[PDB]
Amino acid sequence: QRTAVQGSPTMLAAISKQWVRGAKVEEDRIHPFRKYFEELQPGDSLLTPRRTMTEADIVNFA
Amino acid sequence: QRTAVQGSPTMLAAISKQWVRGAKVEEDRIHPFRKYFEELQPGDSLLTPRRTMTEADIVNFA
Repeated sequence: QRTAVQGSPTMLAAISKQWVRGAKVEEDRIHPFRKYFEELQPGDSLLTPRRTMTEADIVNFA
Repeated sequence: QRTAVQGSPTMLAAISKQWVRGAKVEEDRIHPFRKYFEELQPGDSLLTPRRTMTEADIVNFA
């Protein structure tokens, strides 16, 4: 049976067992790529540091 | 008073309250540069990943 489910992204992520855009994440202090499959959970999230784009980057990449 | 202290590097590190070459270290799963001063301890240690040197690296650095 096909069923449309409306709600907040967090509820939809819980219902789906998959993370969706806008849903609550959980940050760990351990980088996610160091976790094994069984330790990973949908929504485990990492905010990386920043990189400022320069004209040098355009020239070097081209 | 000046005193020579002989022993294993681990003992000397304990006596000194400073890490010395050859002494026991301790690893954390948290990068040491993320710790504040009070959380840091002499001997907190990090093994980094590897980088293979190539001829390209010599040319680029020169």
